[PDB]
Amino acid sequence: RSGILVFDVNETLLDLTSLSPLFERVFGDAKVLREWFPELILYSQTLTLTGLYRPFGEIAAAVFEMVAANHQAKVTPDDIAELKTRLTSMPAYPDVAPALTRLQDAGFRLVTLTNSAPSPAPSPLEKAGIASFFEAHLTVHSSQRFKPHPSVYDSTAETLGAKPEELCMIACHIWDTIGAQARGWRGGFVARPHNTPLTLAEVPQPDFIGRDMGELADQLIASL
Amino acid sequence: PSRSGILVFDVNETLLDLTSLSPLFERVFGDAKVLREWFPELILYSQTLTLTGLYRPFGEIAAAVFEMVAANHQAKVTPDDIAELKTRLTSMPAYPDVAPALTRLQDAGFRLVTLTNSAPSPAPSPLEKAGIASFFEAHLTVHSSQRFKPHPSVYDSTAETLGAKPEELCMIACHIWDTIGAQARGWRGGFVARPHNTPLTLAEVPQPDFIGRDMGELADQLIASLTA
Repeated sequence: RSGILVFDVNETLLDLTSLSPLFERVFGDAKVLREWFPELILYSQTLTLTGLYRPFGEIAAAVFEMVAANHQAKVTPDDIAELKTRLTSMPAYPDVAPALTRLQDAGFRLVTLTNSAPSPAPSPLEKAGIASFFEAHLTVHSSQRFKPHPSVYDSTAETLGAKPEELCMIACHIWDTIGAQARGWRGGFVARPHNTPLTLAEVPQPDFIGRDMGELADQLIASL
Repeated sequence: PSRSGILVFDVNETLLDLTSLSPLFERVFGDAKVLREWFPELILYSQTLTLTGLYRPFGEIAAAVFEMVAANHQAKVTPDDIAELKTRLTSMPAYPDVAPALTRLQDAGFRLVTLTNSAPSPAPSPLEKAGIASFFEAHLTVHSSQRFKPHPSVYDSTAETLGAKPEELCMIACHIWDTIGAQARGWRGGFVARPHNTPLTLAEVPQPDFIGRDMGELADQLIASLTA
């Protein structure tokens, strides 16, 4: 191939529903995961737009505390440490290693790009035992701005020496595929639970959609 | 004191009651609490469009995000549900604490204006329907700029339009992202703690200058402090 596939990590490759027990316990309702996560992405974009930056994991903790205060749910230091443990150790979906193997076989290069900032080894993908598929692990940290800011995609292309037509952003987050496609990359959307494309005039739809990573990999392979 | 302060108010949720949408969520999702998942999804995507150079009117995003959240919950949505969303979003009633607080603020010498993500519509506006538009000297929106809060241009263009300096301006909202947006521009931020909104405590992030649990308590604080 000449294609480069750029993957989001948490939720896209690693199972975000592994956080459900923390929400079930603190909130009495595991479904609060789906209010906390968009609040987190909301505030990461607020900092970006307003010219502020803190590491993504810090924002995740601060937003967990805020969502807890909104529900009048008590939160301890142990809960926050458990949040950190879980957020940084999500297990790989079982469809991932099979799909990545097949993409590697078909000649695609594989890299990661995350809102999470670099941290000491082992990384989430190393803990999940799938870091080895990837040639490089990139983050937003050098941009000091979060997705979908254009600089995060542009600097990633620059870093890799790749043209937009050669890059595909793979994510279960429609905000991430919109961000990459606005810069001329392709977007490949994996429909992990609780993610659906936004059907809105003038909003680009993903170039490729799969219900799981194997089905997405199918489509990327067929596209040549 | 001869005040010169200009109080710029967010409209929906801040002045007008967002929980008037609860029956629509109760019906579509079987759970009114899904209001609190859809609303941050809506704000998230408005900021995404802004960051990527895209724009559609806020109410259109609001509808498309309602469809999206419904699909995520595997809940059927009909055209009647979408029409109800549009009607509800443009007809939220004023909280009882609003008119007395605005009366006190006006009588204390503050200038009052609104600034909203929502696009202009033919008259009457939501504030007009609710009967509180007359407190305000101007009603501004992001639509002509095609960029949503908290993009810095929203606040800078508002200051320019009003011929005001950041030191004279205070953004009033129950949305912490909006007070962060204004305070990043050198304005002050007045937070009203409407249900389900709490300051984000995070280093190097602006905390509101004034916090009240309702508009009366916030007005107590503005009158006491903003005397210049």
